[PDB]
Amino acid sequence: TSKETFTHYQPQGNSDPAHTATAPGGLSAKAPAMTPLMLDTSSRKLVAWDGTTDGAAVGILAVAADQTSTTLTFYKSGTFRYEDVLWPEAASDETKKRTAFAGTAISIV
Amino acid sequence: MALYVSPIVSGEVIRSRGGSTSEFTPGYVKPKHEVNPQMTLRRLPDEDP
Repeated sequence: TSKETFTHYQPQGNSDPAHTATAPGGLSAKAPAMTPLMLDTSSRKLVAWDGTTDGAAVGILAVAADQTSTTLTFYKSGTFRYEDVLWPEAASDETKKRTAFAGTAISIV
Repeated sequence: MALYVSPIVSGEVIRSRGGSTSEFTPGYVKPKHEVNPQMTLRRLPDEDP
């Protein structure tokens, strides 16, 4: 009757340690966890990834925050599944999303 | 599967599983019968005469 599924939550993709860091925040709206972030072009705060600025991704948000959060905590390294990352809708290319974090310590599997 | 990965480039990990549950609660039945207190004075089809 009441199908109540329970699935294990494994954002980690490899044995790579997932190191976190804190940086000044510049969000404009509520942002859940596991959201890619980039640096602001002008003011260099942290903003949610637009999905269209190629190669500007720098990390994945560690804990859900909002625009009132002065400092954001986000991962600097590790491996993440393609399904657990809350990708922006504007990024509709699978190939680009696989290599969105190319050049940094983030990896997508 | 675990197709080929060599002991130098060890990679992807696996997922644990689960996620099914259902509840089927009540059930019930009770077939009450009578004793026939005044039917015992005669003789049954059993009990040879």
